[PDB]
Amino acid sequence: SADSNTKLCSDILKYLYMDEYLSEGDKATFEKKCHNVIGNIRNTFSNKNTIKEGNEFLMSILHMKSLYGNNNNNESDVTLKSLYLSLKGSPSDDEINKTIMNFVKFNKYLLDNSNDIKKVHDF
Repeated sequence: SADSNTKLCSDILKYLYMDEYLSEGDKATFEKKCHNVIGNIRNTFSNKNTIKEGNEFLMSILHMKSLYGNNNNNESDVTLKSLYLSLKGSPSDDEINKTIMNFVKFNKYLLDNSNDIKKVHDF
């Protein structure tokens, strides 16, 4: 598990792609702390009542990619579905596909300063 703990913290930073924004010491402060957290998060993400903790954390990985991560494209074999199935390893493919599409539309929902102002609601 601790080996898999070292897998994810590399896999998260490979997904974040924040390489110009973090320091070399920041990655050192990163790998120590996410080694502590994820071992708890894998426990809570299993019991399906307590899934809101992992639902925010997997959202928080995606949201840091949009703001600080370089969205210049650079396949790379690491997506949300790499990260989600690693935690969910601790459902059919469609439901996994839907929850990530739920996560993608929520990140677009958070960044609608230009969108929502021009929008006029007429349902």
